[PDB]
Parts: sequence; C-alpha cells; structure tokens
Amino acid sequence: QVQLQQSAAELARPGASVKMSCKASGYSFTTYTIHWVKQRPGQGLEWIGYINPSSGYAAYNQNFKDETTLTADPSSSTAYMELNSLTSEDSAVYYCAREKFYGYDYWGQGATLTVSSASTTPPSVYPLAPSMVTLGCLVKGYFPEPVTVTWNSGSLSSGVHTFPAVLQSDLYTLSSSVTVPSPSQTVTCNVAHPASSTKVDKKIVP
Amino acid sequence: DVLMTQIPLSLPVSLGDQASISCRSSQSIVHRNGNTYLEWYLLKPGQSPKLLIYKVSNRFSGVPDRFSGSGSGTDFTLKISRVEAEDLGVYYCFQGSHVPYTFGGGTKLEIRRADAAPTVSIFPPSSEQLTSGGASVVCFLNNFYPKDINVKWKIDGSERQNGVLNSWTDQDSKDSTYSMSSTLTLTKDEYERHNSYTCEATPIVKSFNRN
Amino acid sequence: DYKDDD
Ligand SMILES: [Cl-]
Ligand SMILES: [Cl-]
Ligand SMILES: [Cl-]
Repeated sequence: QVQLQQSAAELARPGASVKMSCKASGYSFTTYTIHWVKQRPGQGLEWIGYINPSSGYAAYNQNFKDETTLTADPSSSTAYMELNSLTSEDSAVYYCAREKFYGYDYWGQGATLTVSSASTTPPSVYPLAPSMVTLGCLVKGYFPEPVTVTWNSGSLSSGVHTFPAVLQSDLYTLSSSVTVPSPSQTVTCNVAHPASSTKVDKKIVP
Repeated sequence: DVLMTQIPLSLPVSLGDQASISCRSSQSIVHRNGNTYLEWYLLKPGQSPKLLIYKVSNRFSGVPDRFSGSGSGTDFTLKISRVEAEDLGVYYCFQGSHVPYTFGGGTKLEIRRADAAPTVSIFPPSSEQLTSGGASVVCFLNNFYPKDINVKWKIDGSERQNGVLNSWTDQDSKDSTYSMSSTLTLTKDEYERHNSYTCEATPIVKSFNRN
Repeated sequence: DYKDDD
C-alpha cells in the first residue's frame, strides 16, 4: 500500500543542521515528486520545495533556499530534507507529500523539529485515579514535544481526551482522560516520547 | 508570489446545512500547459492534511459527493452540502501552478450545536508525584458546548489564580463538543498547608479534602 | 517544469 513514513521527532541545536527523511513505499518511487511542507502555529502551511527523483531536480521556495537542501535516493525509495543554520524559527511540524499531477494524495505523518539548546527529558507519568468512571494520565516534565498517549495499547479508543501540552519552565506537561463503564478488564495508559525513544505504561489503580 | 486569500476565517455551521469557502488568487494560476492546479485540503485534528479536490473541481477518490469545487480566473469556491460533524477542521486552498507554490491561510470549520454542560472531574496529586516533591491538582471539564467556559479554583474557600494553566481540545468530530483540562500546580510545601481544593465550571462544582 | 508533461 502507498505510505510515506517520516523519521521521528527530533531535537537540534541552534546553528546546527538536521536531516529529515521520508521513506516512500507501495509504488514506483521515481514516478512521483516529493514535496515538503512546514506547519508552525499561527503560520498555516508553507511550501518548502519538491524533489523529482526521476530527474534529480529540486525546486525551492526562495524564502527557504539558503537553509534547505533536498535530496532523494532511488535505491532506498527515500527523500531527504536537510535544514542548515537552524534557529528557533525552524521549530515546526514538517510533512512530506507525494505529487504527480493529481495533488498531494498521500502524506507522511509529520515530524516535529524543535531547535533548542535544552536537553531531552523523558516524561514522568502519574495516575489520575478516582454508571461512567473517568480515569486519567498526567504526563509531566518532558522535552521536546510530542508525546503520544494511548489506552490499552490502542484497544481502548472511545471516550478519550488528550489535551494539548503547556510549556512551563522549559518543560511540557499534558494530561489524558478516559471514560469507561463501571470483571478482569483493566485500564493502562501507554505514553511514547519519540524524541527520547522512551515508552511508559501506567496501569490505573483505585 | 501568488497570494491565496480565503474567506471566511471561521465557518461555524449547523449539521445538515450547506457551507462555502472562497479562495482568491492575487494573479492567474493557469499553468502554461492550460491546467489550473488549484487544490483543497482538510486538516482534521491530529491528522496530516487530506486531499479533497484537485484541478479546481475533481473530487479525490473516497471524498463524498457533498464536497464540490468550482471557479476560474482568480476566484475559487469549495462547497459542502449537508455538513456532517466529521467535516470539522481547517480547510486550505493551494495553488500548484506557479512556483513558489502557495497555500491559503486556512478556514476553520466548526459545528454549531446545542449547549451542553461539562462533566467535571477533580484529582488530587498522586502519591508518586508527591514523593518527588510536586503537587499538580487536575480538573477535567469534558464534552461541553460552546467552547468558552470559565473555570475557577478555590483553596479552603479563597479564590486561587496563581499556578493555574488551562488547555482546550479541538472540537470532537463525534458529538461536536469541547473538553478542557485545568491544572493547579503547587509546591508540595504549599499543597500540605491547605485542606479544601475546589474546581468550579461555569455552577458545576467538584472538590476534595486532603493536603 | 515537470508539469509540462501533464
Ligand atoms: Cl535560535
Ligand atoms: Cl498527484
Ligand atoms: Cl523535473
């Protein structure tokens, strides 16, 4: 099946470079272009550029050209975007998308880039224990974004609210709530912090 | 560059009604090959952008017939008939005719529905957190409407404003509601010196006693 | 550009 799989969220230092990848599978790689799009709060969507693996040609938005190099490796069906001279303006979610005359039909999942001198800090996960019962999940003191929260390894999806994180004293915090009906039918939040490659499970007990 | 301007900024719609979004290009977006590469995307909460329409008026496979695109010259329109809750999110137009390719600024479609009171829950700091020396008091206000809601903290009956951070979800595409967390973060020292903790949604009240 | 082939 067609899929664009991006590299994980990552942290880079100011002034450094970073290389982000988009592995395309499920089609003949050279027959579609790969474009890159930046999403930053309050700034909508911006087009960065594209590479055409067939020809080797990359096009660049003039606003990005001095900080951006696009490449593609046909042998591995992977497109890359290298950003240089990084600043905090470059912190954003970056997508790749394929295109060959019918629009951006398939997208990558996005990759959050944070540009900062701060260290990676994994989350501390604390239980929020109490017809319908609400339980939850406090995910405190992590850096950088994002974390992902599931319940029961994704087998419990209905009645979940995962709130946006808030930044305080250079660390992020968020909470997740779940609601279920009141046997051996337990409840576990699963927290993943891709930038530290950490996963935590917390089984909620009364 | 070709500037892409969308109207309106915010599009509240009641379920089952029609809606339309306008996209105006600052210059013509006809490619020299004769095609107009005007696309519409929908960014749903927590998802990558999804293609709706390409080449002005061509629905992408899997997109319902309720979505249609039209236009020429510099004014393009996305029409949605019989709006459903799953249609909420941010709609963007895009031109792929003239480099640099450009997106519109986005139109946020939201569902207008009947008012709903929040289901309020409060949680003292867990034992695990307290051992480490921190004290987060957490309150969930779930599945309410409209988005604007006031949360108020009281500590032994006195209003409390310092150390409160609020966070809202995007609109729920099942029931068109909103949810919010309010978190009072104290030092354990401070937490230990007070007994009653209240969160009030406006008045639905939940409290506990410990310290 | 690559769209010339469309
Ligand atoms: Cl910087
Ligand atoms: Cl395409
Ligand atoms: Cl080319």
